[PDB]
Amino acid sequence: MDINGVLLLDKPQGMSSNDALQKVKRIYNANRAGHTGALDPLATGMLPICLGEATKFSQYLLDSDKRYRVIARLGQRTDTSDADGQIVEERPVTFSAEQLAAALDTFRGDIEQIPSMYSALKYQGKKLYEYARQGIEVPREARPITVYELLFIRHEGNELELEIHCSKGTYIRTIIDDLGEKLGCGAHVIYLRRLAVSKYPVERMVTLEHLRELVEQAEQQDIPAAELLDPLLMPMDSPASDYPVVNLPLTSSVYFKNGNPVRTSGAPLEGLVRVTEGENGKFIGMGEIDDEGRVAPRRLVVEY
RNA sequence: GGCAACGGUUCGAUCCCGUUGC
Repeated sequence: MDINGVLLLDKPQGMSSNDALQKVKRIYNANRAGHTGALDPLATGMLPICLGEATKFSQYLLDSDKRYRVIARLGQRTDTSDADGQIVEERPVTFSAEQLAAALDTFRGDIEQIPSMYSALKYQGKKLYEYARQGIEVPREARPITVYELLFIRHEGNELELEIHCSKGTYIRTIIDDLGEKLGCGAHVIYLRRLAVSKYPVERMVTLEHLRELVEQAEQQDIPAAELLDPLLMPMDSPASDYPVVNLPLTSSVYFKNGNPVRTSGAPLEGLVRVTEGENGKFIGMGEIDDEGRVAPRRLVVEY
């Protein structure tokens, strides 16, 4: 009876996303757990953790939009593009308000970006950061990303604060590093927090410290930690909330769960769909409309 | 399940996800 669901963790500053994920996995005594998009050690914010069967649908969040609040230090460029790196260039901040306004605008909409060597992108079976730490640079192609919104928050002294809503795989550190160059003074990230992933309620986000306080409380009150921990989870199908839901009577789901495509009344002409059973509307997995217009099973939840 | 190659994700995921091979 493993736990299935999504925990919206507020990642602690300085901790790697994997380390945060593993601590949560242990707190929930889960058999399987994965996160839906890493945050740098320096960053904090929403790190969705899929537990149990929920990991099967992590791709929908890995590919979703995200929103960040960032503060850049102007006048200094670092090798990592953030405060955890080494300063490689230092120049005077001399741009004008008009120049800043123009530079920021070049990052709005559909743009292209060459990611930092300090990233988890793969190159011949190894992460780019592995080469970076060895003092080895490798060729990287520019990747298309979309900045849905970029809000200028403030420019005070050598600090520039922005809020960015972007598509999956967008490197804020690179937008900032690139911006620093366009501004003629260089820049690096000194503050970064992911405010949200997709449409998840920011109010459901919980800190690692709060999880530990609940574990402590459960012991204090002599009750299963699950009684206090499980209510914090979003449904295991929440990662696929964007897709239409199709319900099948139990007489049809039995074949569906055996790998057979099935016909149903309410079903879209195409695309992926969440599939539920009987009246209780139990989620049994993801399906997909095939040629015959049938709902074919794609990724199902284990039965038992 | 598992193993491997390759790719993903905002950087110290062997660990989560995807493609392919066994």
